[PDB]
Amino acid sequence: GADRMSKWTSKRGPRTFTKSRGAKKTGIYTSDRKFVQIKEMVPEFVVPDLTGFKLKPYVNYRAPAGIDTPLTAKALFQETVAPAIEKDFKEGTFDANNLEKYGFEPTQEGKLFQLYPKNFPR
Amino acid sequence: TVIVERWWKVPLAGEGRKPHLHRRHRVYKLVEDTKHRPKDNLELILTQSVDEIGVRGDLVSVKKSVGRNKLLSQGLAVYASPENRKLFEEEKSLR
Amino acid sequence: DALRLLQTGQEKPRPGAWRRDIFGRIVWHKFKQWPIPWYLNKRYNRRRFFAMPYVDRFIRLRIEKHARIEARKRSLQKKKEKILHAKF
Amino acid sequence: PLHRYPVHLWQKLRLRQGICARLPAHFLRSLEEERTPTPVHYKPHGTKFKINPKNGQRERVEDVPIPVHYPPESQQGLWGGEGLILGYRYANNDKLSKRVKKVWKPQLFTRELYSEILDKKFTVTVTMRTLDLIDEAYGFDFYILKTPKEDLGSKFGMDLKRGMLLRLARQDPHLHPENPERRAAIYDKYRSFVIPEAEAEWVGLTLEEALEKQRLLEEKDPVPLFKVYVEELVQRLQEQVL
Amino acid sequence: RARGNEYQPSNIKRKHKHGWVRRLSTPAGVQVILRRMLKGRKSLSH
Amino acid sequence: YRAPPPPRRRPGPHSPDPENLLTPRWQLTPRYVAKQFGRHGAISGVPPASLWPTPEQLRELEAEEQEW
RNA sequence: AACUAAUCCUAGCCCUAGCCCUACACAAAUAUAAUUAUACUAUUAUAUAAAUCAAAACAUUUAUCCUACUAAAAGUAUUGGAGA
Ligand SMILES: [Mg+2]
Ligand SMILES: [Mg+2]
Repeated sequence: GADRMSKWTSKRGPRTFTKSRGAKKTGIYTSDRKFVQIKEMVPEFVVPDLTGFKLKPYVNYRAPAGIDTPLTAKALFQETVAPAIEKDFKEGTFDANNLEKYGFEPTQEGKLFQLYPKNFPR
Repeated sequence: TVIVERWWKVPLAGEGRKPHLHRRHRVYKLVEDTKHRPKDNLELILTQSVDEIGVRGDLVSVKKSVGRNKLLSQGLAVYASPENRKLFEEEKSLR
Repeated sequence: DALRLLQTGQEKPRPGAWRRDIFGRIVWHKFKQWPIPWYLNKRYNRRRFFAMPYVDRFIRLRIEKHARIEARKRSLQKKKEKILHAKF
Repeated sequence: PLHRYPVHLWQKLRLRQGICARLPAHFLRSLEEERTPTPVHYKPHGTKFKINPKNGQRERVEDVPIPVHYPPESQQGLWGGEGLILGYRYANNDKLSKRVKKVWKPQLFTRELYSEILDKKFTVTVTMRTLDLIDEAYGFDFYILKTPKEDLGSKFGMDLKRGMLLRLARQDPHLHPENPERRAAIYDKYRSFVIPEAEAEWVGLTLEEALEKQRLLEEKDPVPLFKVYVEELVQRLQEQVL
Repeated sequence: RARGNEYQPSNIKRKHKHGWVRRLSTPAGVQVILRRMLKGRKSLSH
Repeated sequence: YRAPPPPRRRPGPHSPDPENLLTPRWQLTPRYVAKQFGRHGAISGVPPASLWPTPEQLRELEAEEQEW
C-alpha cells in the first residue's frame, strides 16, 4: 500500500533515516560527537562599493542595440597578444621559448584561480 | 582421449556450407579410449654416462615415463632429432 | 571560455569521460573531487562501469524498438503531404 | 521492418568502423580468419568417396566435428586440444532403451616444464596428449612456436608465444647474461621462427586487449590554442618579410 | 480469524526487500530492471 | 502523355565489386568469371589461358580418373 | 407538439519498398534505504534447454522451434518401435 511515485525525503521513514536538502557542509564532526565549524568553509560575499555608479537596472528605448558578435578565442588573441609579437618580430627579438613574456602560462598549478579543472565557483 | 561416434546419420551439407544439427545428433557411442592402447617407446641420444643404459651418443629406446622424468629433465639425454643425430655421429666418427 | 581555450585548450571546465553502464548504454560521466586516489577508495570501487553478456539481448531489443518509431514518423509525413497537395 | 544487413555479418561490420578500423591490418586478419581445429575426439574420414554396402553404390562423405565444451580453467593450462564432451548415450547400447545424459572428462595432471628461450620453469595442468605432442615437436619450445592458435587452445599458451617471439626478435641479451656463447647457440637453433618485432607485439592479444593498447598509443593532452595561433602568425609574418 | 490485513507497513523492510540496491545485487535482479525499462515503466523499483 | 522508354536488359560483361559485403557470393567464383567470356567472347577481358586447368588441378583430375 | 438519446471525420495506425550506424540531450544530483558535495566496507552471466504435443495409450522417435543464396534435380537416394 506504499506510494512508489512520490519523492523519498527525510520527512518520511523512521527517526533513524535522515538526509540533506542540498545545503553544502560548513564543518566537520569529530568523535566525542561534537561539531566543529571551519571558517574557510563558509562562503564569503564579495560586495563592491556602489557609490557614484552611473548604471541602473533599465536602459532607454532610444539607445541603439548593436549587431551580435560573440567573443571567440581568435578575437581575444588578436586584440591582446598579436600587437606585441608583431613589433618584436620586426625587431627580431622573438623566440618560441619566451612565450610566457606575452602572458602564456605553461601549467595552472600554483595559481589561486585555475582554469582547468576549475577550482572556484561563479 | 575419448573418441565418440554418432548413432544417427547427418545429411550432407554441401561444399561451402555447414550441416544443421538436431537434438538426436547429440547421442554418442564410444569407439575407443586411447589410454588403453599398448604403450610405445621413446628414442633418445645420451649426452652423459648413465648406469645400465649407455655412455654417450648411443640411441636408446626407453619407456616414456623414464625418458620424460629422469633423462630429459635432468639433462642426461637429448631428443633423437635428425639434427641431434647428425652432430653426435660426426663426433663419434672423428673420435 | 575563450581564455580557457588559449591557456589549456580544453572545451569543458569539469573533467569527464565516456563510459558504459551496467545496462548497456553509453553515458558521459562527470568526475568528483576526492582526497585520495581511486585505487584506494572502497566506496568508489563498488561502482561498475561494464556490462555482462546477458545485456546483449536487450541492446538489440532497444535498437529495433527505436527503428519502429522512426518508420512510423516518416510514413505519417508522406501521408500528410498527400492531403496538402489535394487541397491546394 | 528489416535490418539492412544479415545478423551474422554484424561482427565484421563493427571491425570495419571506429577505432577498430585504426588497428593494424594483419592483426585484424588474425581475428577474421577461422580455421577448424585438428580432430581430437572423432575419427576423420580417410577418403571422400565410399561404397555404400546395402546398395553397392558410390556415395560422398563429409566430416562433422563433435561440439566440445572448454571450461574457463582450461585457459590457465596447456591441454592438448582436449575438452569436455557433453552428450547422451543409450542404456545397454541398444536404440530401444532409455536415453541418458553423459559427460566424458579428460584426465588432468600437474607437471613442471622448462623453456630454454625464457630460461624459466612453469607448473602447468596438462593432459597426456599434450606431452606426446611435445615429444613429436622435439622440445617444449618447439611445441609452442609451431602450433597454431586453434590447436594450442589456451590463452596462457598464446602469451608464452608472444614472449618467445619478442625475445628472438630483439635478440635480447637478458638470456644467460655473461655467457654470450651459450645465448648465441639458443637463438641460432630457433632462427626459422624470427619475425619483425612490430608484428610480435600483437600476437595472442584479445580484442579488448588490442583496443586498450591502441587507445594508450594515441592518447595525448590537447594543445593550447595560444601556441597554435602563434605559429600561424609567425609563419605568415615571416613570409611577408621575404 | 478475520483476514484481509496482511500488510503491516514498515519502511525499512520495504526498501531492503524491493529497493534499488537490492535489485542490483544479483544478475537476476538486474534483468528485472531491464525488462521494466524496455516496457517503459515510470517506477523501476521501490 | 508519352510512355517512358521500354525496359531493357543491361548489356556487356559484369564484374561485381569484391570488397562490398552485400555482393552475392556466387557472383565472385571462378565459374562466374568463365561465364562472362562464354557470353561475351574477348570483350570480357578474361585471360584465355585461365580457362584450362592449372598444373596442380591437373594432377588431381588424373589421380581421380585412375581410381574410379 | 419531448425527454433520455442519435447523426459526424481525422487523431493516429497496418503491410511493403528503400537505407546500416556515427542521437551519446544546459547547470547540479544519483549505485548510500539511487537521484544525499569527500575516505569507513571491494568488484565478476552461462556446463547439452525442457515439457506440452503426434504416434488415436506409451517407453526409441515427433517438421518449425534449434537460420546460411533463389529455380531445378526431388518428396528421388537415404534414415525410421522400417511406423507416425
Ligand atoms: Mg490487498
Ligand atoms: Mg500420444
